[PDB]
Amino acid sequence: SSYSGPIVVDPVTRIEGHLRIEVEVENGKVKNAYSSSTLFRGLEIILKGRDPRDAQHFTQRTCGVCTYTHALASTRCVDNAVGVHIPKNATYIRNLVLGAQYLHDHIVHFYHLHALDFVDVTAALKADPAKAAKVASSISPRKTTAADLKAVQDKLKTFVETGQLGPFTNAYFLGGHPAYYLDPETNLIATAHYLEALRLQVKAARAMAVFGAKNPHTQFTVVGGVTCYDALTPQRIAEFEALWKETKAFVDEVYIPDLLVVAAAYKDWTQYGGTDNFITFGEFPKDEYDLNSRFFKPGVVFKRDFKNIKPFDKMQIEEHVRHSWYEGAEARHPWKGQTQPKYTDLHGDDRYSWMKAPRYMGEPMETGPLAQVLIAYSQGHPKVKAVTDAVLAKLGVGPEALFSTLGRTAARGIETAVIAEYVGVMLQEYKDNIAKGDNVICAPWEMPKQAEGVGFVNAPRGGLSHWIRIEDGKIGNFQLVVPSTWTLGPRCDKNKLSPVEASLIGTPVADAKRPVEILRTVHSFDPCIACGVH
Amino acid sequence: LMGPRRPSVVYLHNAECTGCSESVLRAFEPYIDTLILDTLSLDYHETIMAAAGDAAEAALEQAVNSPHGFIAVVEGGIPTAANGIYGKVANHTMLDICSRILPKAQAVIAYGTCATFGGVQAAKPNPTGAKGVNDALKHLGVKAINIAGCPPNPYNLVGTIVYYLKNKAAPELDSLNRPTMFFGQTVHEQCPRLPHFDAGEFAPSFESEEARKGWCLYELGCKGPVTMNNCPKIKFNQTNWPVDAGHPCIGCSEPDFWDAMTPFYQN
Ligand code: SF4
Ligand code: SF4
Ligand code: F3S
Ligand SMILES: [Mg+2]
Repeated sequence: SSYSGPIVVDPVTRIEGHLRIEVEVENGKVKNAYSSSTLFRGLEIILKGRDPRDAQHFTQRTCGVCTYTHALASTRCVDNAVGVHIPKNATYIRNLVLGAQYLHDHIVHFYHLHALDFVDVTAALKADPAKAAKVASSISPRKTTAADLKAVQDKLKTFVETGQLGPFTNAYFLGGHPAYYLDPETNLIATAHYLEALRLQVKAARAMAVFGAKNPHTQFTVVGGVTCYDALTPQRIAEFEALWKETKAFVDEVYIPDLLVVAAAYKDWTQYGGTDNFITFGEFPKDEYDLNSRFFKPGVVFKRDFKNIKPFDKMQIEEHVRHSWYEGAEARHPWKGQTQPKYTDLHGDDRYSWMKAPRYMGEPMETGPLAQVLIAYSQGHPKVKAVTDAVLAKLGVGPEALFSTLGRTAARGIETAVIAEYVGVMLQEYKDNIAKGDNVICAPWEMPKQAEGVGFVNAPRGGLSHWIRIEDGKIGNFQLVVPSTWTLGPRCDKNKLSPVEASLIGTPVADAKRPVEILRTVHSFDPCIACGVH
Repeated sequence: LMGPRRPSVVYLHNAECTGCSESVLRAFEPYIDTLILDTLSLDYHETIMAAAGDAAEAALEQAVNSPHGFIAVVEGGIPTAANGIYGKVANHTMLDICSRILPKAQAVIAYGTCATFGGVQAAKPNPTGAKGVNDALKHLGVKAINIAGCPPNPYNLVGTIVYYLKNKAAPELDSLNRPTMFFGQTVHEQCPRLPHFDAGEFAPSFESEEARKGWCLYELGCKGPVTMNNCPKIKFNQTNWPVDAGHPCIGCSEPDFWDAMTPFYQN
């Protein structure tokens, strides 16, 4: 019957970076999977011996999709190593730029990276724009008319009839595909909003540059605080606030209703792509030295036991290399990390990736929006509970539906909505603090000759940590352990499949030549391979 | 993917962080939807293209072999150590991919300091033997237009493409092969803090009242005086740039800046 044999997807497109996915399929279902990351840069090697103040400028270039996040993690790391307690306003400004990063990032992910796995853009040409407008207006308080959507259709028609399909060339949906379910009108609404999102994300990114100089790769953080005295002014705050408000409207009125209409149409995707274990570091601190002061709290869950959330112990992280292209087989805590590349080619000596394999108490952990949302929900976070319950009820599913590719995709939207609202709270607190006469944004500090430090960021893809050993006032060791490393790194020396590998078992594949189902699950984790490998 | 009326662009990703791709998405007047629907035909781009795997490889082959010709835009350095093994796409080294495709382009633009000059993975000790495109491919006669920065201003990419399509040739280039229309001035000579520099009015620390008042950042490491870019003129995202955010320039449009400009907080 169905397909039996290997499938390779190399390149996996609509991700950051260079990923090769290999699977074994038996009778039309995946039975085995390998996550192979195929670029190494070696930023940890390059950092050795340098000034710790320089680390954030190099590590920000780990990734320009999750731009800022690594600058923030390195600055938190060196802040921590030096023992500086940055001023309240630096925490607010850093937190506000990070909330703006999440909104930009998740909006681009859903439309520009994920949605072509679920949207047949060419079928949009056959839609009835008056019917589509009615549908769009029923799911959102924003009113959409037939002419609005016809404009999009006319534009797409001209594009397609030129024969130059550009980014849609050889799309898996061309010609039709049995795993693509949407009707023409829903394809047209999603395609209209894909196009709208291309311009909206310009504003979402601009919000970061208001305080943060520029996007991509911000330039406003220093050890001890931030540099942007202009961020105190009513004019810059107003500019930020207007971009945030417009971005939040898009989240609330365009992205989440689209997410829900697509999830409703693909409710069979509650049955694939689940994982067992979850880790999250918390984000948006009131106190830079207390993770439990964060709006989202850290936590660890094994085997979906959310009634027994475990504290996060940073000493229980080790990064494995037995199935990676590094010397030897010894796992290391990142304050004793090693980055010693040794290539053996695909599956040479059972090694198949440039990512290390982080394990927590020896277990493979999913991180990212589904970890953040489920753990916060289970901690009683009222905003996360309110919108995940509303999402579950709209979709007519129980909470077990969350342990899936569809649930992960939905969690990315839930956290976007919750963060978009929380940015307004942070913004008000920042305004209030300035109004009390606190205009301080940077604190003085001194470089120790010897120190250890760690910085924790819950980035749009999950728990990020940067770890420094300072020796003679220089970088003795600098290790990045990044969310995609957790999620998409390979097997460990106990041969445990990583979250992405395990999640792929059981994926149906209708057409091995166009294996969109594999992309749906892989993309649901929002992979970043420059992040994962560095 | 292409043929007819819009010029074909093949966008390659080597050893890169995807910050240069993101910078193009920030394109303003024209925006990226106008660029992809009206101005150009974006025929290969791993970050946003629909096809993956063999289907993506087939799209790349059909664009590069088009009798209509294509323009290559290249992001990222080429790792050359160990015969190119540190970077592969579709199980081909990036060195091999670029060696085969870039000599077929009608024009090549190296976009971002990694593609132009080798960039962050080329910083000491350069474990992957990363090189800029023209260094890596000198022997094949490739001469890419270099649009530097980490990432560059996307104004500079669109400006160069538009120029190229109009005039059927590269604009005037400097000795680093960068367009003089964007890279002809130091960011310092354009900086609003230059009167403080002239007056010897330097911030001694980021927490200082001098920094609050906008004094010059040279003592805190600013590389504006040795960096060519149009940052103070064009700004980024239509609203800001590093020293207006209070932070020194780190020299990010210059070759080897990771090693030449460090420590970033000293001059
Ligand atoms: S030039 Fe900078 S922003 Fe562009 S790919 Fe290289 S590291 Fe990333
Ligand atoms: S802040 Fe930098 S670019 Fe501006 S005047 Fe001073 S040295 Fe020059
Ligand atoms: S760091 Fe780069 S972005 Fe401009 S201000 Fe300096 S050349
Ligand atoms: Mg690492």
